[PDB]
Amino acid sequence: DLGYTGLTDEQAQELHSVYMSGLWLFSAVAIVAHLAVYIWRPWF
Amino acid sequence: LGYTGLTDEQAQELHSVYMSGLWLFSAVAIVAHLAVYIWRPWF
Amino acid sequence: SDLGYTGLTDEQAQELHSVYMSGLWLFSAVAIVAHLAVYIWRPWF
Amino acid sequence: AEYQNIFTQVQVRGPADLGMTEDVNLANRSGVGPFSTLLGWFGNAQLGPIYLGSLGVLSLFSGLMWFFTIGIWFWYQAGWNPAVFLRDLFFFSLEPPAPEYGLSFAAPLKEGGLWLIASFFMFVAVWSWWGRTYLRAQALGMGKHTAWAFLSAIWLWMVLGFIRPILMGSWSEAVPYGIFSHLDWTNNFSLVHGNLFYNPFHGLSIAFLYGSALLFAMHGATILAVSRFGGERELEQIADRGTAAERAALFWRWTMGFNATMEGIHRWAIWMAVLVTLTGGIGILLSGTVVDNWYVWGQNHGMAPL
Amino acid sequence: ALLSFERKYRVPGGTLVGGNLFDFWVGPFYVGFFGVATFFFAALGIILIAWSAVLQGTWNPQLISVYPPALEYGLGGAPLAKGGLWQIITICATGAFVSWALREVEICRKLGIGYHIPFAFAFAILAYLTLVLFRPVMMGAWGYAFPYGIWTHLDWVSNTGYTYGNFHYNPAHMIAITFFFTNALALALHGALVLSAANPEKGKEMRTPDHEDTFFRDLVGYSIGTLGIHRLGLLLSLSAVFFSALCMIITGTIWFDQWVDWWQWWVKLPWWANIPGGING
Amino acid sequence: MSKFYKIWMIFDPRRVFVAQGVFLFLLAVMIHLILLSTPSYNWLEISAAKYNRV
Amino acid sequence: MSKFYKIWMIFDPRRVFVAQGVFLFLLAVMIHLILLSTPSYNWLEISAAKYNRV
Amino acid sequence: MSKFYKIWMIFDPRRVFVAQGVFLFLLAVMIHLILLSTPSYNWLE
Amino acid sequence: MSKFYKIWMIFDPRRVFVAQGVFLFLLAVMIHLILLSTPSYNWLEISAAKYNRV
Amino acid sequence: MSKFYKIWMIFDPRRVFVAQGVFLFLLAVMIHLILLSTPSYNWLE
Amino acid sequence: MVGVTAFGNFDLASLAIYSFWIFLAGLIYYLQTENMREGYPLENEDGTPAANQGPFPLPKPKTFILPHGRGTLTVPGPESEDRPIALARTAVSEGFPHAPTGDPMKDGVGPASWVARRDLPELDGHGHNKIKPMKAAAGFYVSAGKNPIGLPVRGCDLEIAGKVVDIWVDIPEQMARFLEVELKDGSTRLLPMQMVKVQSNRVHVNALSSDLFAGIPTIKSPTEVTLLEEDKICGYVAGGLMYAAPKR
Amino acid sequence: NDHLNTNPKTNLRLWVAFQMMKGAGWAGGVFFGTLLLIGFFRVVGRMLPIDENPAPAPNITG
Amino acid sequence: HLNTNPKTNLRLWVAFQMMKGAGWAGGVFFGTLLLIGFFRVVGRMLPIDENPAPAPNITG
Amino acid sequence: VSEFAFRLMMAAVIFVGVGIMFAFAGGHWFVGLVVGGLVAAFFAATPN
Ligand code: BCL
Ligand SMILES: CC[C@H]1c2cc3[nH]c4c(c3C)C(=O)[C@H](C(=O)OC)c4c3nc(cc4[nH]c(cc(n2)[C@@H]1C)c(C(C)=O)c4C)[C@@H](C)[C@@H]3CCC(=O)OC/C=C(\C)CCC[C@H](C)CCC[C@H](C)CCCC(C)C
Ligand SMILES: COC(C)(C)C/C=C/C(C)=C/C=C/C(C)=C/C=C/C(C)=C/C=C/C=C(C)/C=C/C=C(\C)CC/C=C(\C)CCC=C(C)C
Ligand SMILES: COC(C)(C)C/C=C/C(C)=C/C=C/C(C)=C/C=C/C(C)=C/C=C/C=C(C)/C=C/C=C(\C)CC/C=C(\C)CCC=C(C)C
Ligand SMILES: COC(C)(C)C/C=C/C(C)=C/C=C/C(C)=C/C=C/C(C)=C/C=C/C=C(C)/C=C/C=C(\C)CC/C=C(\C)CCC=C(C)C
Ligand SMILES: COC(C)(C)C/C=C/C(C)=C/C=C/C(C)=C/C=C/C(C)=C/C=C/C=C(C)/C=C/C=C(\C)CC/C=C(\C)CCC=C(C)C
Ligand SMILES: COC(C)(C)C/C=C/C(C)=C/C=C/C(C)=C/C=C/C(C)=C/C=C/C=C(C)/C=C/C=C(\C)CC/C=C(\C)CCC=C(C)C
Ligand SMILES: COC(C)(C)C/C=C/C(C)=C/C=C/C(C)=C/C=C/C(C)=C/C=C\C=C(C)\C=C\C=C(/C)CC/C=C(\C)CCC=C(C)C
Ligand SMILES: CCCCCCCCCCCCO[C@@H]1O[C@H](CO)[C@@H](O[C@H]2O[C@H](CO)[C@@H](O)[C@H](O)[C@H]2O)[C@H](O)[C@H]1O
Ligand SMILES: CCCCCCCCCCCCO[C@@H]1O[C@H](CO)[C@@H](O[C@H]2O[C@H](CO)[C@@H](O)[C@H](O)[C@H]2O)[C@H](O)[C@H]1O
Ligand SMILES: [Fe+3]
Repeated sequence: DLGYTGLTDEQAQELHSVYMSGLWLFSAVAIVAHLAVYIWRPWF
Repeated sequence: LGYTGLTDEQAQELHSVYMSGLWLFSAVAIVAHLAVYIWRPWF
Repeated sequence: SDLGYTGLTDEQAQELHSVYMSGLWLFSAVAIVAHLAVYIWRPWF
Repeated sequence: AEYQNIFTQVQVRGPADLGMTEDVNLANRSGVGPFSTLLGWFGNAQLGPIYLGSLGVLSLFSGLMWFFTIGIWFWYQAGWNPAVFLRDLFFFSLEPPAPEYGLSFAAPLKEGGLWLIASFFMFVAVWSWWGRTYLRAQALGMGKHTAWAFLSAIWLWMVLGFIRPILMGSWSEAVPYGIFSHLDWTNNFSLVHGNLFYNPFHGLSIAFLYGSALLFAMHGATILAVSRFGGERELEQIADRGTAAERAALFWRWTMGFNATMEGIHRWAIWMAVLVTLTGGIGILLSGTVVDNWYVWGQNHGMAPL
Repeated sequence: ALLSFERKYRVPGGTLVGGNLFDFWVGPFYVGFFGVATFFFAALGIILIAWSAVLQGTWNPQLISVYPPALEYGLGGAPLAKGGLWQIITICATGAFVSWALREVEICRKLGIGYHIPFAFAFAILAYLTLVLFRPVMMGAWGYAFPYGIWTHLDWVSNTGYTYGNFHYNPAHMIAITFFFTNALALALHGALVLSAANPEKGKEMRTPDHEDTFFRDLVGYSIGTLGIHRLGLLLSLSAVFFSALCMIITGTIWFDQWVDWWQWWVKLPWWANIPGGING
Repeated sequence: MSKFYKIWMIFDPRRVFVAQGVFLFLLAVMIHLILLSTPSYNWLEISAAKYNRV
Repeated sequence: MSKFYKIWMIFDPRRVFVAQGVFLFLLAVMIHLILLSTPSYNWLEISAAKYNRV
Repeated sequence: MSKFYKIWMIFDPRRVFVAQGVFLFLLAVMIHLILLSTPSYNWLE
Repeated sequence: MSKFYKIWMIFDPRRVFVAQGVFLFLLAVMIHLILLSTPSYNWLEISAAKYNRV
Repeated sequence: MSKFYKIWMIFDPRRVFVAQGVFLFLLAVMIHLILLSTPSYNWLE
Repeated sequence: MVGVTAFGNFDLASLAIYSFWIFLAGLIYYLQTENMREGYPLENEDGTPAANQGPFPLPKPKTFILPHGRGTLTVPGPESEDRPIALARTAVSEGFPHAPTGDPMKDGVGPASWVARRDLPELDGHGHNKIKPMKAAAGFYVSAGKNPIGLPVRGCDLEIAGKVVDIWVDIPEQMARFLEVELKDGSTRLLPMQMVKVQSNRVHVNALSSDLFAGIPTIKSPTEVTLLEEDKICGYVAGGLMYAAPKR
Repeated sequence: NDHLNTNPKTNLRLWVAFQMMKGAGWAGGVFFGTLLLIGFFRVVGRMLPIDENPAPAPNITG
Repeated sequence: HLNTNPKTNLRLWVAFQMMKGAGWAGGVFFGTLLLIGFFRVVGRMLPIDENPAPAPNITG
Repeated sequence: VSEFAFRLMMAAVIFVGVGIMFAFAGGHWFVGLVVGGLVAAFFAATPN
């Protein structure tokens, strides 16, 4: 479509899927650390 | 019309996705604000 | 160049101004609602 | 490495340049002196000629008398001992007369009259030198910009030594002719008038001194950064704008949002430099004569908590 | 809008970070990665200064101050109201200055010019860090830094300068002041000389670098040359800032007493230490 | 009133939109700060007092 | 509001997106620090005093 | 929402990933310093 | 009076418009600030006095 | 250390790296907890 | 002490400070207007004048009289980049880079840009060529430092491109401006000395690769160089920092 | 592992992680260099007669 | 389709395998820690600690 | 490393050494400093 970066739709889809997989993994790791710290010493 | 070299269909799609992000962001903020207000209301 | 230093036409200017007025009025209405909510909450007069 | 053009890596020497002559009186001109390789690693290694007109010789004679008078008084303070003279050289002072004499010339020679004599010498020397700079600009048909830029510092000097003592009614206010004596005069001036930091014109003078340092760092760095395009030749870049002038303009256009020209940056430079002494002279003039406590004044004008 | 000659220079390249993500111009400004960083830091610093103003209870621009933490916090954190806002604004200011310098590096690369300007700016940045990072840490307390107020930071200057007597006797201070004063003199002379050459007496021909060389040889018997004068200006400013940061890195870390007593070492030289007569004899 | 669209015959809409956005945000911030500076309207401590959160 | 997509007929998305991102993150840090400055909403100190950690 | 992949159709990912990496590391360092400055969280005693 | 339009024959409309806009905003802010500084017109403090919020 | 490369003639790296990562992480956790257990290093008070 | 206030706290010091505020506003206006004598009025990226021109009006024209009948230069005035600028805008909107259409090092755009200066030599105060080669100058010699004649010249790819033959010096300045370099084909190219690292055994050039010294613009005369040629040479040499980069 | 691999998805994940690692590693390098610089200044202050000749507060606490 | 050079991809593959091993080990450890925390949460929520049971074992 | 750079580092180190030596031998730090500065300047000014 716009093609400001020379990326086809399917290439963008594949890269975005990989990026969001890593994002969810990182978010889950942070959530687990947050719950562990909250149990150890809550901030609320 | 004129500058930015965009079409009405491209602009419509771009605004639609931007509004999707806008409402997702606004909703997450709203839920955060309600949780905080339950925790320590400011009014 | 009073016929447009910016090169716009009287047709494009009409539509742009209409949409800008729409946005300005939406913003102003939101501000009015917020002003009245705060005024109920703690009036300044 | 990458060359930065801070030192000349190759020196070249040729015929002695005796300079031009628009309306110059060739008679007073000197002859070319030696050549300094060490100093040529940074700039023109040639020395001389030196023009010696009528205001020039007047200035030389009066300055010789002023410096020599201070030197003789310093020797007197030394007990004529060369070892003391080289030991207490900084601590010497040709002080002004004490306040009970006021503005009177009836002060003993050992008690400030010698200071009056040396001050007359330096006054005459500096004013004749200003006339000298103006006349040397006149002979070559150039603008008198250096004369007025000098007049700014001359006015600060006159306020410190002449105008303010007259207004205060005593020569005791003026600056002594010593190394640490005038440093102490500065610190004591600040303490007496209550934190000269709160003098608005002292603040302005510092703003323009900091601005002179900032502006010369900026201009020197800019010209050296475009010296690869012949940026040094500023006059020709004014007459015939090259890629150096355009790149220098665009750097600051893209950095700051606005820029100078190859000519107007020097207008900025001269004004930034002369405002230092202009505002400084105004501030010193107001001190004591109008405001005796600058911190209380600041309190009354914002600038400080009540 | 662009200058009449700008378009041939507005080409891609030279960016250290990104390369097309942040390669554009907002108005005249070149926005890069570091342009974004410096805008964020500067906007945060300004907003936090205003916020600290409302916490202070003043809206006088000349009365707003943001003080660092007290000497009791040492080199640690602090509540926002006590000294924390000052620490955050110091973070923002350091980030903004560094991002500004790196954005200048990008602009230099895009224009194919030397990197003298960002280097000369790094000198000022390191003087600032000497005042807010190096000296406090070498002293052990963030309260030895200056507040962010127009007139209160002069109070910091005065109190520090009098903690050691008359600061005029610091010798690094002396050389820094001589450099500053001669730099101002050099700037005045350079501006005046170039303006005099470019603007002749009246309605006559423009002068030449030989003409200005001639003027300054007829004035003081010397001329440093148009490359030499810019070298000298850059050197004078940078060395003034260097010896400024030097006079404030040895003060309160190496010398602790009144600086005037320093000059005693010369007058007590054994050969003439005990001669009668003179100021100190 | 009904012919103010002519304003876009004088000023580039991009320049004016950026200028107006900056001005509006700064004005909103300054009014919020004016209100938050006065103890009468500092809503944080108002709520802290009304709930004994001191 | 149905024709607000025309805002993309004025501004190239690339500059607007970065401007908005900087603006929003600036505002977020701004408000978080505002709250962390007042004693009423400094959640760190609230949790410290509630659980008697000093 | 399922069109968020188009953010990569405007911004070059090769640079956005580096930007995110530096951003996240800076933000983590920030929150760690905020906690360390807190008396109730200064785990380095 | 009825021939005041010819001012636009001697002044560029764009620069005059921006100058008068910034002038008007500065004057408005200055007057609001003068009023806010004066206690008899600080409407915030007046409202606080009316409703005994201190 | 020259000849140690022959170790990859013996064991498949695609599994050895996973096994070694597990080992080193668990060693890290053991050391962390051991320092926690002693009262002079427990950083989680 | 005249500490008397006319009104409020307005004493003589207040009069002085407000007078200086007024004077500083006037001086900043004057300084900014004096700096709008080049590159104005502002133009759109297509070359037409832009809608906005800034709050500062353009100043009145001023005329410089060049010393040797070169003509009267009036600034400000009409301006035009009278050369074929070969760039294509990457975006329809303003404020985006213009990509080079071709070889930028040869088209003279970007960091390789050059200005159409006067195609006449640079005249000193004596009416002679300001810069001339070492031979053309009478009596000029390497007074100190390394003598960079006959030394190999090593490009950024670490391959020799030629040998230094002569130095072009400045008559009223006595400064070493240019190095003359001979390539494999026996022709001479000029190098600004600000771009060369004159070592003990070689004269390194980080700007240009070895297979670019022949791409340096040449000179119509072997003894006189005009401002146009100097600008072209300098622009080409400095463009290699960005464009000759991929070849080390 | 080098000649057979598993899938281009692994190469894409590795490339994205490599880019983010580059960013975070530049941030880490600059941060750790600042920490080293401040540590050097502090340790030089340790071995100096400071803390035996302390100076008073140069500005009020505020 | 653009990627990087194979040599850096080898370091990337090795680090990815090691990070996968460390990640699974961390997932196990943190699952156990979260389970311990959940039992701690339900224990604190319960009326326990108003009825501290005595020590079933000697100090040892 | 240019000839001048090597000469400069050598000048600095020789200045430090002879300054220490003449400070101990000469009875004061000033004599050592003056001798070191003088010799180092005379060394660094002279080329190779
Ligand atoms: C404790 C002391 C006070 C203080 C007391 C004063 C006093 C008193 C004065 C200043 C003045 C100034 N102060 Mg203060 N100042 C303080 C703290 C500072 C700080 C700081 C960071 O703390 C800074 C940056 C400054 C900076 C400044 C300058 C901006 C300004 C000096 C201008 C100048 O260059 O004159 C230098 C140039 C001249 C004096 C004129 C020289 C030119 C003439 C023509 C000389 C002729 C030369 C002769 C013919 C031959 C020369 C001899 C040969 C070379 C041998 N001050 C503190 C608060 N300050 C001066 C001023 O004007 O401010 C209002 C001034 O009088
Ligand atoms: C804009 C403000 C700044 C400024 C500007 C400024 N100064 C200036 C000028 C300008 C524009 C000049 O045009 C003028 C000048 O000539 O500069 C080179 C000058 C000048 N500023 C000077 C100094 C100076 N400027 C200072 C400051 C400043 N000047 C400000 C920072 C200071 C400080 C900080 O204190 C000083 C010390 C001089 C170099 C010069 C003015 C010289 C002058 O008037 O000389 C008169 C002579 C005497 C009173 C004593 C002469 C002593 C000699 C030893 C006499 C004997 C000579 C001997 C016989 C020679 C033999 C030669 C033969 C062997 C060939
Ligand atoms: C000063 O302010 C305080 C701290 C007081 C309070 C305010 C805090 C605020 C406002 C903080 C703002 C935080 C924000 C906005 C955080 C945003 C975080 C985001 C969006 C993070 C996104 C992360 C995305 C990631 C990490 C994606 C990673 C994806 C990959 C690395 C892909 C490759 C990896 C794969 C597929 C699997 C794993 C394999 C390897 C080799 C890593
Ligand atoms: C001190 O004063 C305080 C702070 C206390 C009070 C002051 C408050 C003020 C002045 C607050 C101001 C608040 C404002 C103006 C907030 C505005 C918030 C907005 C506008 C937020 C917008 C969020 C938008 C988001 C999160 C957008 C998401 C958009 C996307 C993900 C774009 C999607 C586009 C893609 C993926 C590519 C499109 C490409 C094609 C080809 C379709
Ligand atoms: C100390 O004194 C204080 C501060 C206390 C009191 C002083 C207060 C003062 C002086 C206040 C001044 C206030 C003023 C003058 C406020 C003016 C506010 C305005 C005019 C706000 C306007 C907002 C307009 C908005 C938000 C409009 C948005 C419009 C859109 C988003 C629509 C976009 C339009 C498009 C896309 C046009 C379509 C174009 C084409 C070609 C189809
Ligand atoms: C400290 O000392 C104090 C202040 C206490 C006492 C000192 C007081 C002093 C010194 C006061 C000095 C007062 C003076 C000198 C006042 C001078 C006032 C003047 C000369 C006022 C002139 C005003 C002229 C005005 C307002 C004209 C306005 C014109 C228009 C509105 C029409 C616009 C022009 C048009 C449309 C022409 C365009 C037509 C064409 C065909 C281009
Ligand atoms: C309660 O009792 C206490 C603890 C108090 C005291 C009693 C302690 C006792 C009972 C201690 C017993 C100690 C013993 C028996 C220790 C034995 C230690 C040994 C044998 C250690 C051996 C270490 C050998 C190593 C680490 C060898 C490494 C070799 C390699 C990595 C070879 C590399 C192989 C490659 C590269 C591939 C080979 C393939 C080709 C084609 C070359
Ligand atoms: C071996 O040594 C010999 C004897 C050969 C020569 C050595 C001489 C030496 C060592 C001289 C040392 C000189 C020094 C250190 C001078 C220091 C001068 C300083 C620091 C001056 C600082 C400020 C001076 C000022 C501001 C003077 C201003 C003077 C005026 C503005 C003119 C004053 C005019 C007055 C008072 C009225 C004149 C008019 C009549 C009718 C008397
Ligand atoms: C800045 C450039 C433009 C300058 C303004 C143009 C006019 C030039 C002359 C104006 C001088 C008068 O300016 C005005 O002076 C009076 C004198 O009491 C000041 O006085 C006011 O503030 C001071 C200081 O807080 C109070 O102590 C005082 O009670 C109050 O009257 C005003 O704050 C100032 O605005
Ligand atoms: C970098 C160049 C300068 C180097 C400076 C380095 C710091 C000082 C180094 C020398 C330190 C020791 O140097 C020596 O110290 C003794 C201290 O009693 C001093 O010597 C002094 O007392 C000693 C006895 O102790 C007497 O014999 C001697 O007559 C007297 O001058 C001198 O200072 C110096 O002779
Ligand atoms: Fe210059």
